[PDB]
Amino acid sequence: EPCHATIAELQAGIASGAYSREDVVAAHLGRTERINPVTNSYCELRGDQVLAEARAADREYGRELSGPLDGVPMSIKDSFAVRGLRRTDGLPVHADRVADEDDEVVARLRDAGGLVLGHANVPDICIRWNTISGLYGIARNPRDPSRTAGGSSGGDAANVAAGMATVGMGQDLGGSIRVPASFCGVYGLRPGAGTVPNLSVIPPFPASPTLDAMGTSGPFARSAADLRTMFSVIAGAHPHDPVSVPAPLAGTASPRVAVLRGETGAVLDAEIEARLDATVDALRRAGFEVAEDVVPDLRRAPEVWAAINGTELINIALPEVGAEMTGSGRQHIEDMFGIFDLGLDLRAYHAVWLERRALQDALVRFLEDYPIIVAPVAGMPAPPLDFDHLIGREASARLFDRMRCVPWVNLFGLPGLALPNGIQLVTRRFHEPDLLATAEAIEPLLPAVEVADPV
Amino acid sequence: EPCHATIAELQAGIASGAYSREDVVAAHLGRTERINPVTNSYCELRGDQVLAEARAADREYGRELSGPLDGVPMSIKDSFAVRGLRRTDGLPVHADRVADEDDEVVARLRDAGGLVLGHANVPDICIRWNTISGLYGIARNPRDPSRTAGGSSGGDAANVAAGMATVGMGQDLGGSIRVPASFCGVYGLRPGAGTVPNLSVIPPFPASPTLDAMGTSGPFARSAADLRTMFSVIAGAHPHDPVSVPAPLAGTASPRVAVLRGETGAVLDAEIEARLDATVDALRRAGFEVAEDVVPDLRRAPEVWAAINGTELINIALPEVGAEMTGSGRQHIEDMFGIFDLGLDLRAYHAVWLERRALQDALVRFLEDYPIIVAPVAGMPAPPLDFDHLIGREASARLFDRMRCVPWVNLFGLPGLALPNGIQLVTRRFHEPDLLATAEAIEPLLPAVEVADPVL
Amino acid sequence: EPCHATIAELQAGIASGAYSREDVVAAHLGRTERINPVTNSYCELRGDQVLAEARAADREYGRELSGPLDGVPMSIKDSFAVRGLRRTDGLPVHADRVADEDDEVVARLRDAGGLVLGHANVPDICIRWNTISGLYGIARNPRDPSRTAGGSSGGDAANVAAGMATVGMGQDLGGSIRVPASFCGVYGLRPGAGTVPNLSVIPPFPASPTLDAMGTSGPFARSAADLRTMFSVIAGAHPHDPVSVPAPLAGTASPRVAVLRGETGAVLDAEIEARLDATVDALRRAGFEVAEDVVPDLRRAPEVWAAINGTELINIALPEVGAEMTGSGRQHIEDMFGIFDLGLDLRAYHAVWLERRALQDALVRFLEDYPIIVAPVAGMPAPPLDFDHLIGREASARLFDRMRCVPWVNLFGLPGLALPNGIQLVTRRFHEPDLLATAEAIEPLLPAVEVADPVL
Amino acid sequence: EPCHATIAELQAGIASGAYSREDVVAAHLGRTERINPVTNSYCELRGDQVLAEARAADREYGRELSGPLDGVPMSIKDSFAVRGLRRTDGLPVHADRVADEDDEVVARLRDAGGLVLGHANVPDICIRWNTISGLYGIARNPRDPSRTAGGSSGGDAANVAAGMATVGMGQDLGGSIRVPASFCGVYGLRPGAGTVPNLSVIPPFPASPTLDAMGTSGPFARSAADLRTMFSVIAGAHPHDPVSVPAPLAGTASPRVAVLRGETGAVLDAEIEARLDATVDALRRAGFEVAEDVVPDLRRAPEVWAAINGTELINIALPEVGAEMTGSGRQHIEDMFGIFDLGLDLRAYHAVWLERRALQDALVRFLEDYPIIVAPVAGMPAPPLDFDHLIGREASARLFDRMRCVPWVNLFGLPGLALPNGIQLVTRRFHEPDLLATAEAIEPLLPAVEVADP
Repeated sequence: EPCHATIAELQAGIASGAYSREDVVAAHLGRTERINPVTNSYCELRGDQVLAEARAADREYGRELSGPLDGVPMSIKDSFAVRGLRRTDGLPVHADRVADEDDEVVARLRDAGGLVLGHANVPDICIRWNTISGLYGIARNPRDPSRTAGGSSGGDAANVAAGMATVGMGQDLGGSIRVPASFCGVYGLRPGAGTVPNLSVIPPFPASPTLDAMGTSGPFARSAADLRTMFSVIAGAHPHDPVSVPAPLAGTASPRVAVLRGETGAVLDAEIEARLDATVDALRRAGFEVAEDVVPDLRRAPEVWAAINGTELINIALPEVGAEMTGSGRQHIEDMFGIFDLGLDLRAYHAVWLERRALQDALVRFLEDYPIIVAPVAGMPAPPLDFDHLIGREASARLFDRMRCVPWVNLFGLPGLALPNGIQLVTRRFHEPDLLATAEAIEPLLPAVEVADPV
Repeated sequence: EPCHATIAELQAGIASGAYSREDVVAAHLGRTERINPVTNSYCELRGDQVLAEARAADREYGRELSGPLDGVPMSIKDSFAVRGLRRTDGLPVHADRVADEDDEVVARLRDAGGLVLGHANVPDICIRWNTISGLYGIARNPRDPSRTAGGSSGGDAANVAAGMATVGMGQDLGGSIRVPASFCGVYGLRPGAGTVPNLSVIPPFPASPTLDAMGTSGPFARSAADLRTMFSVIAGAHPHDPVSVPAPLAGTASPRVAVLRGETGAVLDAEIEARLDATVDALRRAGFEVAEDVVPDLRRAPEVWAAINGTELINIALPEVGAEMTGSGRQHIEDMFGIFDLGLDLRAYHAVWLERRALQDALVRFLEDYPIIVAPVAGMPAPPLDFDHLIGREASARLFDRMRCVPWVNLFGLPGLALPNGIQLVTRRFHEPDLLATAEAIEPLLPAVEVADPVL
Repeated sequence: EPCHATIAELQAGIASGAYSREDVVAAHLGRTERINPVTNSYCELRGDQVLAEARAADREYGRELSGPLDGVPMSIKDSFAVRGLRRTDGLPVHADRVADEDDEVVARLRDAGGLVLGHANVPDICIRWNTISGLYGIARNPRDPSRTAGGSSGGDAANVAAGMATVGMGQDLGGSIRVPASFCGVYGLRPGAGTVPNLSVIPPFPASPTLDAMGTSGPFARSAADLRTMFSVIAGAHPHDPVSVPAPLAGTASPRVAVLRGETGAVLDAEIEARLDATVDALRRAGFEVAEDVVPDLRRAPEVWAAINGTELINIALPEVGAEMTGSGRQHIEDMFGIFDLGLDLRAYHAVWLERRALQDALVRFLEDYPIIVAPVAGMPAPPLDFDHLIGREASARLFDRMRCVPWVNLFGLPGLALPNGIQLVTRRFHEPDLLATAEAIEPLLPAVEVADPVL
Repeated sequence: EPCHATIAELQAGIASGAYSREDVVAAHLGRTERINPVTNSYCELRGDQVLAEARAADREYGRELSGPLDGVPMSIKDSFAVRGLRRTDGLPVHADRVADEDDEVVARLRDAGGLVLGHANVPDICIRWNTISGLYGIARNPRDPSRTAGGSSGGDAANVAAGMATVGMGQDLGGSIRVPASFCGVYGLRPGAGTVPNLSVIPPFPASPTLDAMGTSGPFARSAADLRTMFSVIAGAHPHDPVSVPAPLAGTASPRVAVLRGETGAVLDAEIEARLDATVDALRRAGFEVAEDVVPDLRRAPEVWAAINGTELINIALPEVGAEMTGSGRQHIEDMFGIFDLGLDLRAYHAVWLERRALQDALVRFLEDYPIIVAPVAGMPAPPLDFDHLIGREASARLFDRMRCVPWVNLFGLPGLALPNGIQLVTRRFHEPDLLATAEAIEPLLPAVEVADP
């Protein structure tokens, strides 16, 4: 069916009169009546409204294809404002926070053919690795509903995984896109800093300089060419976003490759060690000069990130948001990031911030000779829903130890492409195409993605 | 005469055979010997070295030109590592700290035929608007040695203004290129963020997010054309500079201009206001749309720049190298930046950065309608030498208010081109070109730039 | 030379037999001949007559001097009736309006031996800070004819500064003595209310209750003693002036000085503030106690003055004399005073007068603590001749802000002595003697007054 | 008999052991108990407080005299502030407005040994020629209580006339101390502009320029001698009053006198004109050059005064305090001052102010040739209490014209000494000593002042 079809695929059907947009959405909406009570991936769905857009587009254009995403149903995170939906951020206090405007990224997609089905579920403050929300509920991995969907953007990945949407939209401050990706088996792109505009009406978090360097907005999809498509739509610099850069995207024709096992001090299972090792061969098969043992030690990088973020979460964020937050996540943050809390003294914040530049200054010189880095995302296969429910410290720390390959990409404002095998690809800033290109080469060689069935 | 000549006039006569690179280098080294006793603008001079470089390159390329800056003597701030020149930072402790390698920028310039005449004087921590070092002393204005040369890059500007260098190189965290240039009556360009890379062998400052966001390296010149030649060379991106962005330099067709006066809360001298009016008129005659009373309220902007930088300086930097710096310099920082000092509580430092973004958002939106802002730099002619000497907090606030059109360009990582009249054109990032274009267009209509000899 | 001499030196010369009174007059008229073509500071000259008068005196009194002001050539503002000289008010309409009788102040000065060289150029309604008349044209600063001579009494100031008169006489409703003196680099004393009588035969004003409060007549000079001598003659009360009070003049012992900077909202240039700092330091050296950050908040006082004067100019005066005044002058009033125009509703105007008494009752209380206020007159050195030429409302507002230290002295009926540096001393009513003494003390320690020749 | 005693008489008795300050105060206080129900002159009293003060002085100095006002009971108008005594202004709204401080005048008086017996009733904004307040009600003449004790400072006149106070203080914007004085048959001095400071803790009227120009504070007494004593204490400049001028008070050797009958356009009864004539003859008997038909035409003067004051009252004042005022007094102002109201055009208000200067310039010149002016105050003996009660415009115009002799003195900021006869002596500013001296010379010749007992 369409729900299991690529963007171009479902587009060709519309073209050939096979299926109308009205069909494509409605089919998706019906599947969502069936599957979503299980996954809990969508929180607010605009079925009546979206169907109107399906009809009208079907009317005016018909077999005509409007934009690259004409007739493409999409899953939009709660964090990206959509008109007629709510920027709840998972909090009961913000239930009637109706959105009057669409963030530029959203507007960008709808301009190319939106068919935005509904708002995907997120954690309480979008700062968790499990999509557990006080308001909506708990996202359940369609693969194994006992397991976790993902961190922040998990709802989106659930909607893409469970065929309830062709593509989805997420953000990656702290692996908040690449992690949920690996867990749902979907494709996930965190764009680099400067490629995608972030212009939020009602915004999650403030516009700290940390999310300006470490946080980005990215797509979810079940094909590499789906990903490339959604990227090309949202990509582009906007004057109103100062973090947006008027810089052309780039690509190296001869990308030498490198693998990062333990340079971030992570504790990875032989499951994902094998998946990584698998991905490596595919590359060299596709004429990629992959190398090992050549990556400089970035053991501190996750920690630097942990400290910067953690410090602000505890000292600045929580003393307001802890009131309406889930005590699950409150205690998660306290337990997880409480170690690296640099305290209220700024001399320490400055200190850790300067080490970042130390590491980074090194990383950028490396990527000149090793532009692409294959590496483990989760370091853990999809954990249970209870993985972080009121777990103790040491326990909280041990998780961080495993998920230690996720954050370094955020810290250094690097583009991180998550393959469905739960391995990622990371490159130089503005070289985001290089990842999409190389991920098109491993798409054939590696296992193909299939829609999930909570049947 | 070489010392009074543009980069073009030099390259012409080198090719015509009427002068040589050696003759140029020697002419300058002569004048340096006369004027530099007064100005104290040059701290270290690699005479013999550069002289032989000209004879070498005189021999190799002869009447042909190596590239853009062939036969162009240059003044380079002490903050830029040049091979064999000390990186003093103004401090006597670093008097025998020599630089093994050229800085990226220095290489680029030298590669284009640039002959480094010598190092230029700087303030003690490169954090002052008056170039007074405990190692090399005070640098004086060639135009009036009674007045200040400016800070921090006040040596280079004085050098350029006094025909001791055709061009110069500086940095601009505060008004650290534009102010000296304005005071010394020369051109100066603060690039925006990303356009010019900083790869320092021995760093002037920590790679703070402050420096990343608010600090750039730029040229000094006597001609708008010579500015661009220098911006041309130094511009470009290096992968090893993370801040350096690989974006094409941009230009706008018939850009609108917005006159800014008090929208930052600045106290302007009538003269500097008169020059603003004169520049607005020349723009209008040069066929620009210039509007007044359009700029939003950016009065917190200079303030937020003072809080970020002031908190850091007082609490972080000064406790470190505070004992090795001039007492005048230490007190300045304490006097001026004391009121803005947010304290050690991180929660307040975070807040002001958030206020930056509120302001930045506003301005970036406005700059789409009015892409270029014409603004005063210092709002006062070069003050006397004692202008920042143990003045006290109250007086320090008053000076701050006079310099409130300088800090906002840095806070929003924007390019600023300082005309020799002390008037600045400011535009959006990566649009550095259309400041060079506007400054060239207005150049014939505004007063001319001439070299100054204090001794004669 | 007589033209550079003080009263004492002139009088001494006359007594010693070094020179005659006719010698002194003739010299001045000689200089006038050369310089007045440039300055345009004397509108009508009584040269033949004055020489007869000085000849006569030489006959009667010879080497014996029978006046404090005997042998002293004097410039007089057109606003003051001199017999046989026209009371034009700068207007062409009143060009043939001749005076039968001398005003009280004129008579007093003449009876003290003073010799009137001639009348001095004035603005059109005597209501401008630039001396531009439709009848007589513009008066230019002798020190730089590219610059304005000053407001209302710019002629008199210009004459005294160029040695075309030893002494001059003017009036001050705005800054109309102090502004000219500061601009022209001479001494000027605005007497407080009641000390000097106003008996005008052909009045330039209508004896508004405002002129009664805020307008006084006073001397120009090149020395503090010369200011003293002049004040001594004109001072004293007349029955026929109701605003005149029969009160003794007074002088406190070891008076205290408070420094006024931005307490009125003035936008001060860096040189004026520097000069302020100089006058403070001179005072402190001469044993005066000077305090800073002590003056109450008088920011509304300039604006209350503007409202009262502006409401009346625009709604009462300008309608009667609108077509006869220059357009430049008319538009200056409309542009600047248009902001503070309260319209014709009496209820508004009444209130603004009550706001005065509120501010006044604070100042009078503070003056008991700190009797003398040192403050800038104008925030700027003499502006260009075009400073008020059709500048528009926005620029006129900016200018008003620069001159916010001049109008408050008038609003409160207070004496103000303008030093040649453009720094003023202000005191309590009837304490003019304290100003004269304080000025004399700092006179040696501040730059000296010299006469000026634009021609040579 | 202290209640009928001059400052010097009771200064003798204290110092003779004849009485004590306490006796005098208690005496005055006692008499007050009886007479005050008739007069309704005193609104607030401070008997415990003042007696305490008298005792203290008795114990301190005893037969020694502290100051020129030691042992003198005094009535202070509500407009002036006494500590603890309330500043009602006749308005009930301010019935619980208590003063933490005394006004400088009161301070000076008290510091001279004076004993403030209490505050005196006043009209609703001190802007009426009959002393009727919303709080304390109507005030009645001690001589004939069918007739008013007019003016703003009507109580203080009553109190001094009635024996309930040796001395009193009032304020004169219109004839507001001279009129009472004349109606209640006692001396009343209106100082000229600059002589006596007006420093008010809670102000009666705005600090308007018109108050500065035409408003002064002055004493009531039954002796020309006690007037001088008073004025000598309250007189003198204060830095905190910008209107007070540090000018020495002046006197003339031989002053010429000019009689002002109808030059202000006044309508004068035969009684008042004969008193003028009597005063004129007394002056001549005292050796004064007195001249007639000399005074210039000051018929616009009373008119200009009403224009300025009136235009303000209606447009500025009344709208502010309208509802809290007695509808009698509200209407009085509208009735009388309505004709003179120039409206809200400043150009008109500006015009009459210029006119004042012209007139003023003329009078100041005249006052050189003829320093003193002898004139009527009211030109009507003490009217019935109903004179200003809803009488309407046309009738109010008639009243105005009778009093046309009183307001001009204020317009030109001139001193006016009202003799007990209802005749006044006006002179130049700062020449208040000349008035006091002429008064003292005429006192023997003209009729004597006796204390009234309703």
